Amino acid sequence: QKIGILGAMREEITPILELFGVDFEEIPLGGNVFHKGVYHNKEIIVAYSKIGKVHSTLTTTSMILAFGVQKVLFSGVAGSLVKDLKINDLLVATQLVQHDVDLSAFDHPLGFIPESAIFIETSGSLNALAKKIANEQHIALKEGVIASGDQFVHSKERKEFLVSEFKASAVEMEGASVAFVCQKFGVPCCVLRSISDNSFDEFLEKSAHTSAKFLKSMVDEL
Amino acid sequence: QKIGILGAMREEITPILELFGVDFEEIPLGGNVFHKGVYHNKEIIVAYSKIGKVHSTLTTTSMILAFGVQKVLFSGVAGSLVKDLKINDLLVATQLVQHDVDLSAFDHPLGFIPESAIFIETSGSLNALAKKIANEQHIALKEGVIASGDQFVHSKERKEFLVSEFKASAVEMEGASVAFVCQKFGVPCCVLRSISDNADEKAGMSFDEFLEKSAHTSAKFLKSMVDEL
Repeated sequence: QKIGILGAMREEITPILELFGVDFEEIPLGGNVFHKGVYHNKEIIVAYSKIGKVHSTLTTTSMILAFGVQKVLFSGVAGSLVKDLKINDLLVATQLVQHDVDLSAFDHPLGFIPESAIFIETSGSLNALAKKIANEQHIALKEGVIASGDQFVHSKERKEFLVSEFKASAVEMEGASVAFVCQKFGVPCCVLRSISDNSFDEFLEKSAHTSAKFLKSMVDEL
Repeated sequence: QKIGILGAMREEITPILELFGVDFEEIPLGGNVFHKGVYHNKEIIVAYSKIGKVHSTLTTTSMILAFGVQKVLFSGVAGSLVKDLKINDLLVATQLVQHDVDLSAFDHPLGFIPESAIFIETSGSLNALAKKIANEQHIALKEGVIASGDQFVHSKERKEFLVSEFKASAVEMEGASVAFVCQKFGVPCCVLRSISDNADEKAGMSFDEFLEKSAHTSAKFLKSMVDEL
């Protein structure tokens, strides 16, 4: 019943809270703010992830430990790595990878850490729900691997590495760490991304509002 | 009180559990196992995070939120970036940076993330305690900057960058994230490392050879600190 909602764009949080139309208590924790509301007999906890893998790991672990969320939906933007994945497309992550993990000094494959795995899994059930919602709304939902790392990726060389090494379709900075924490705690997680590059501000205000609606649509089925 | 004691790898906490010599209850949570014991009217919670920034951020958050630790002492091994830090030498990190953070595309300095800072500080009180113990026990203890990132550094070129960009004295993969989480929760943190390698082309070999001894060196020092708390 307890549902966590994370946005990688801080600008999306208010649209989300407003759309749900219930009272949210602001609860400070670990230098972030978590918004707690009750919506149709569910606790809904909403937060901005903050930027990068340490911030987003902290936020997600805090959300799970302090509030006991049982499912997590994570919205945000991503850069495309493939020609067919265009600006404004919606992408659900089937798997994620931390693209900047490198223990090659010990002859490990890139992306791999001992006692872990290169690829991070996401929720089949939630992904199918996102697909159901997109289908109903006649939105094309694309699926693929999302690569995340603490660098903003822009060079052709690095983009080609992401595609060749990890078969990544898109890249951003928080998805993998959030999905990772959820996996460690046995919490179903869905990572959804609007493709923002292949006006930024104009793109964002529109994208943030449609994302809020999409997330609520999912929660209304949960 | 409750004290959290963290390493990144099993080899880094084995000597810790042995040195304390008490019974530990094993408690699973979030993919970690926490070892909970009582040592001279202190509750100690010991775990290894597994390697890297996400692992260590997660485990530190668990120590604080789930186990209520009031201080965190991190013990383990690191690569030296300076000639005065030799294999087995001890360093206490007074500032730490995430050396692999790069938002330069947004015209931010390297290491910087919005709402944060390039350098994170550790506990003045605990660092002072470390320095006093080292002096009293005739142990060399350097104080300096540790750079942390999700790559195990093993190249002269990267070492030079770390020194020139961040004035780092040593490099590893968890310190900055642990110290960051502690700061966000107002929990004193001390990061101690013993040198296992020179972060160069032979770093993997040196690490394999010296992990056990260096891990022990840091662990024994951490124990001496807890004995003073």
